[PDB]
Amino acid sequence: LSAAECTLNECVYSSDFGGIATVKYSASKSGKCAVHVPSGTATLKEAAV
Amino acid sequence: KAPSLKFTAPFGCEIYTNPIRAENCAVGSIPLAFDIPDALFTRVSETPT
Repeated sequence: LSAAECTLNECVYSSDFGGIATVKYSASKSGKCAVHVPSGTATLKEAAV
Repeated sequence: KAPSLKFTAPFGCEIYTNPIRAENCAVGSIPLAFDIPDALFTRVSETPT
């Protein structure tokens, strides 16, 4: 991955997945990414993108 | 008998009979109270941003 920026276009701190993050990316090639947050701030619905 | 309330009523009220009533009196304001259920409030992502 290269040239990626994250924007929180929507967030509500609800019990379910109440937030959407949009990341602008310029990757070397197509593939599968193990998207993850090492910190405990957020829990991700998708383990891969 | 002098002009009736059609021509003398303040605030430009229109005076009608059967039933005796006044209409379009431009005095005061109506306080409105809305109760909107939470279901009508959609998500931000659905509407244009």
